[PDB]
Amino acid sequence: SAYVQRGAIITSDGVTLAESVKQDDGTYVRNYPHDGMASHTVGYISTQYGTAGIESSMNETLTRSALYSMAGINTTGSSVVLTINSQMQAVAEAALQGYSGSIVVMDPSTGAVLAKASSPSYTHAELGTSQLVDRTTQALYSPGSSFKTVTLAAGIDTHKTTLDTTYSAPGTMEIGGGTIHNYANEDMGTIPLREAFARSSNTALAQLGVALGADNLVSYARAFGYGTALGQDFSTTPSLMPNPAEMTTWELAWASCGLPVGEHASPAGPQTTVMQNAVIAAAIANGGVVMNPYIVDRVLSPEGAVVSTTSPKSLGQAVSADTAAQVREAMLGVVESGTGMGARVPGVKIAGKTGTADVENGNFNSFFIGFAPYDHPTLVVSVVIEGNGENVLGYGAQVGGRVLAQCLNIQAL
Repeated sequence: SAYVQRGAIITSDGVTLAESVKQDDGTYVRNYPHDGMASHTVGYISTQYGTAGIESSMNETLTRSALYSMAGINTTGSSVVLTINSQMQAVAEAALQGYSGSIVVMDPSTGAVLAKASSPSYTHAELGTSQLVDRTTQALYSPGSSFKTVTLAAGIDTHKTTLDTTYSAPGTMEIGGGTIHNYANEDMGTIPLREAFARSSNTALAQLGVALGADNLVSYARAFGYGTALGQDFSTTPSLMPNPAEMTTWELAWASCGLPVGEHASPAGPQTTVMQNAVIAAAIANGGVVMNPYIVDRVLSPEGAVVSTTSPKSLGQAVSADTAAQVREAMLGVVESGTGMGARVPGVKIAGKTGTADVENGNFNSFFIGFAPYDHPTLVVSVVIEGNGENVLGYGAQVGGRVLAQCLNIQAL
């Protein structure tokens, strides 16, 4: 079983990330060129460290029986070609230098994952002696205000509000017996929803969440993927919402701003992955149709023939096409005139939603989900930049825009 060659793992643009090399001993050593590129996605099988990535999820595939001397002769492993593009991957990894967190770039029409990066990373060379967490798919975060994309989508789709409906947006407001507050306790007066969303007012969006109710908020979150182990061919931990029946009015108000404050048997929520955030942006960019993301394009036989091809698959329609257009327009506002201006790229219309989530000890995380170009989107990005001690306000947006622009150009060629 070690005299049988393992198939390769290869990017869509033909860059080999994992090979098996025959010894004169007879056995095969696993080799990792460009060691350190997409480590978490490529993965490993380690007694000490466990199993991860494609090496495990596609183990079966990458794989006279009484004669060990003949094991090499018949079997050889079929290879795996990923949807990952090595140049978009490099872009994402460079944008994370110096930060913990993660980036996903995806095609919104199919769910294909074009880049997937987590930091800190590791090399396979180091395994042979935090970094091991895959922060794209296997870490949960409070999404903070990036989850307002779901609140807004739900509000519009149930026909409880429109972008031009006005809301009071005071610095502080009592809801369900607790206080909600805007950033800096900024009183914004009465403003249209599109502006409350662009400026990320908690007090406005909280009122929308309360107007929706717990059943609707959870229901729409689930229709975007919450509760589902996203990925046709990779493992993602599901994003979580509470049991609506257990939620309070104050809890609902904060949940609808992306802050899990609940105390009950079921999980507090929302708690999201970065991958789930990309799936939401994708669904909005793709007329409301949610795609199940996937990272394997196809399988090749040892001789080079296509054994199989992944088909894109939908997880359903989370909001109508009309609703998605309204959400996309609101997202454009975020970047043109609101909290997302740091994601602007001269020459291209970029849309999205930011967030900032305070996690303990003065740590905060900066989020961005977005897509480009605005009119016929072909890319989506999801980012988290972890602050831990450092203030990283707006960093998700700056990283998001930067990644989208460079990836658009690679797309161009």
